[PDB]
Amino acid sequence: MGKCRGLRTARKLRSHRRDQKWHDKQYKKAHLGTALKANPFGGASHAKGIVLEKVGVEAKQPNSAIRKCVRVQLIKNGKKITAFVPNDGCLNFIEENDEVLVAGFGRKGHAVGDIPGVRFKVVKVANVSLLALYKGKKERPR
Amino acid sequence: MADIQTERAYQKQPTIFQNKKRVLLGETGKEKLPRYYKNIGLGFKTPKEAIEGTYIDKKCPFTGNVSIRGRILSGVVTKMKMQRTIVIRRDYLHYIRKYNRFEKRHKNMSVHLSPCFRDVQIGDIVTVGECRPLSKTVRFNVLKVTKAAGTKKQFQKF
Amino acid sequence: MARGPKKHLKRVAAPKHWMLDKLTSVFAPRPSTGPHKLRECLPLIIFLRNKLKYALTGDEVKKICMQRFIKIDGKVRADITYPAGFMDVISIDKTGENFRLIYDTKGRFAVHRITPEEAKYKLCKVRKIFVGTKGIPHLVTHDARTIRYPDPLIKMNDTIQIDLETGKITDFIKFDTGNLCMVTGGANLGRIGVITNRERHPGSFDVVHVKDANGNSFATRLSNIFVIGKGNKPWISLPRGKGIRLTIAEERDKRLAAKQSSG
Amino acid sequence: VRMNVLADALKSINNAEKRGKRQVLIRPCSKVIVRFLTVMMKHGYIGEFEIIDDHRAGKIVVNLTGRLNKCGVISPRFDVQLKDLEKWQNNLLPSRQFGFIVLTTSAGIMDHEEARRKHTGGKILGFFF
RNA sequence: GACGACCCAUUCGAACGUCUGCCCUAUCAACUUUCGAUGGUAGUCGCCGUGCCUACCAUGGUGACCACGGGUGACGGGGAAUCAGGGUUCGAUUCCGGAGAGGGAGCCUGAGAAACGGCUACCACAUCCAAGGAAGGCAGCAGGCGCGCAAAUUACCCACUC
RNA sequence: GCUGCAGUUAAAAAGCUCGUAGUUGGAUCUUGUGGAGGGUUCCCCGCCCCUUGCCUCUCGGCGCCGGCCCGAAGCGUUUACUUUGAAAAAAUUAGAGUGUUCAAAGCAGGCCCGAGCCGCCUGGAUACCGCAGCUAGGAAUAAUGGAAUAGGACCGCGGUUCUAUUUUGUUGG
Repeated sequence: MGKCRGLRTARKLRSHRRDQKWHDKQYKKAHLGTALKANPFGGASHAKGIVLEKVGVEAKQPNSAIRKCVRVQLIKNGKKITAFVPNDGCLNFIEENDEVLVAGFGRKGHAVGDIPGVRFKVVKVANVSLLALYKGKKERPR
Repeated sequence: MADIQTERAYQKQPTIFQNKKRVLLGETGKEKLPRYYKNIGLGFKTPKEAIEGTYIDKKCPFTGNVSIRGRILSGVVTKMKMQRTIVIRRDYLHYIRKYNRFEKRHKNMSVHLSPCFRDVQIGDIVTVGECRPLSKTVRFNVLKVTKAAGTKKQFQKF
Repeated sequence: MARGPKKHLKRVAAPKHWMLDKLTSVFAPRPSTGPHKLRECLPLIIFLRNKLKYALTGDEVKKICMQRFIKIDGKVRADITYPAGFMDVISIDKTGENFRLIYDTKGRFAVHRITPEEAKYKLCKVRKIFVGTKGIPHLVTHDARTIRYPDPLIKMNDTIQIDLETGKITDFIKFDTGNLCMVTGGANLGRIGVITNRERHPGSFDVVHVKDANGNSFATRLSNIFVIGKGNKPWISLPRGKGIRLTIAEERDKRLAAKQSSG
Repeated sequence: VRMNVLADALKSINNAEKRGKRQVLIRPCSKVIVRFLTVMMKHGYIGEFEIIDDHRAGKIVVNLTGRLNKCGVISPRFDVQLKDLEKWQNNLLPSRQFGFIVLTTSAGIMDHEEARRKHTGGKILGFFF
């Protein structure tokens, strides 16, 4: 309680709630829209780009590994993202200065696992999925 | 009051004529005015002041031309200083289904005041009625004024 | 789109009491302009292939109307979307049959066949009295006929029997309590009962109570009341159910009581 | 102050019943409080009560048993419309088999089981069980 | 029988007007007025009512019960998804209403249009030409280019429904 | 977080007080008895003073024997509230009916006869539809409210001032 409970206090309630909703964390990203503007995506699930150069990222402690990322610039916003390559040895199935299709990690703007600075992964290298390259259901077209 | 002409154009009642026809004290009457009035109908009362009085106005419904038909509403005076009109207010309560509380909202509207009524003051109750447009912000006219129904303006000790 | 009047009418905004389907195409007939109100009409073609099933396609109905077997109010009509409404008589003279358009107790235009004797007149409401030039009075009716020189004692909300051939009314009723009435508009429809009471207000509508002989009281606006004959004495042959109107519980009970749904 | 008279009365009888007191002192009396306690007595949750008279606002003394459990006030006073009734009756009663939300109608003050048989809604006052 | 025409009524509407109902923002608190703001008197104009417009005259109108200003990945509603009760989010899209045909403006004909599968001009585009001139508007059905994460056949036919 | 959150120390009460708007606001102005519906008092007519508060009447029905009685007409200071009516486009939703071969759907369909039945029966319900506006009933609750250096009441009268056209067949005085 600690609040008015008149029968004519609809205004003082409905204007108060509309204000104290802005302090909520979820709401403040959704409704200012600065989230979208800042994102390298337009708010689309995927996006398409062109590879710039392979890189390797050294994982945050205590784990030690090299995580074989790429760096890609996008078509639809012309700006750059550092993107993970999943499975094993799929670095080889990516070849520089071609198109790729990117996709978010699965934690909505926040780095996943022990790798820092990488919020994206890669799905298609030339209309052929990393899954099908790895399994052998399709082959890289050269 | 005896003179009500002051305009560029002559002020008169339409639907009245002035004769030159003979009388034994002529020419040609004894004030040259047979007064015009009409009833509103509906069950609202005609005032004495109109039938007695002398004024030229066309936006009043007692002497002028304008019908009252459709809605009927009330209000209260809040302000006036305008020429042959006033401002009034309508307090009411708006409900919200998300809560179960009410809250206050008001609108203000102007409405034309007859030269017949000459006893109005701020805070007097008023009743009004729907009409065809008369002006940009006038859609109504007064039909009746009433006061001494809540906080009197006078007291008896005579 | 609003640079002029529309001419199509859909099926899914069509007035619902013509009992249309929705797996035939987008359009529905549309009543053409005429004497009865668009909502209150039953277009011709719906009586002739969506009721009695003489025809099976709309082109077939056009082939009936062209040979001129159809009449309405003793004159010949030949449209497929003529707008006939309440209290008219259709007359097919190639079958020897005559119909009447009247309201069912569930509020939809039924098939009410009648004697040729009854089919020589209809009941018409008075709506307006209007003095024309040179001091002649007039009537105006809901079927929109102007009958000149009426005797002065007939007033509005009365009803008059009209001879289809000649105009020139045969009888009339003067509207009052204790006269038998049918409802024609409003949320009540087709109910029959005596007038019982009226109520007047100054402008903004007024209502008219009704009570029937089965002990139910209901009310309706003034302009949805229609007189059918003197108290407990109809001057028309009424369709079955007699405007009493049951509830759904009782109506269910009848079907399972006779245990009948075929014969 | 004391903006709600009914609200201050019932809290006393609540506190008192917990300790086990079988006589109390409630002030100020109002006619509204009398008809309240009348309904609470008929059903048998409380016993006979004595109105002391002054020339101020009166004082009341009550005889009660351990049968009462909790009587509440509902502030502000909402409306009920005999379909809103059921929504209320769920929330304020621990059971479907006992307890009585009270209210006032144009047909006078009464419990909800009775109000439904008069076929009239009204303004709700409190509850008890 | 067919046709035409005048006026009144009727039907289909149309147009103005009443009351009530609307998403975010105060790091938007005063705004509006002779480039009419509010009102009065007379006139002009218009299908009619009306500062719609003009002359003369008055000095008002609105606001902390949120005006005014700004924002909206806002066409509105009938509805849709989830849900014990109370809610929250969505609604470009088959019904109903509105607005618009590259952007602007003007206009003819007609009962009805500020029409664009009508016209006239500018601005932005783009085509043919003997270089003198001429012609154009797929947010109609298919189809193509471009854009992008993202979306079909240059098919058959008036038999049904109208 | 209205239903339904929290503020000593976990995030958190303005240093303190005054103050207009807003919100909220004490008590106070009526109970018993026969008939009728349900118990063993208690919840449509009346009675103590009241009982749907009054009259005044006059025009158009009901009466009873010129004379008399009672329904409709103004309304009970105003609202909210509550209860009933009127009024609401369809599709969708809830929901009645029907063996789509079952279902999603759909609005249909069902009966007896060789060839004589040249026909018969029946459906296409119903609910809800925020607000705001219209109608009637209730009168507790909450606002608002009647004469206080009077005016309320009765065909009580005066003085003063103004005035109606209806009828004496018509028109003037």
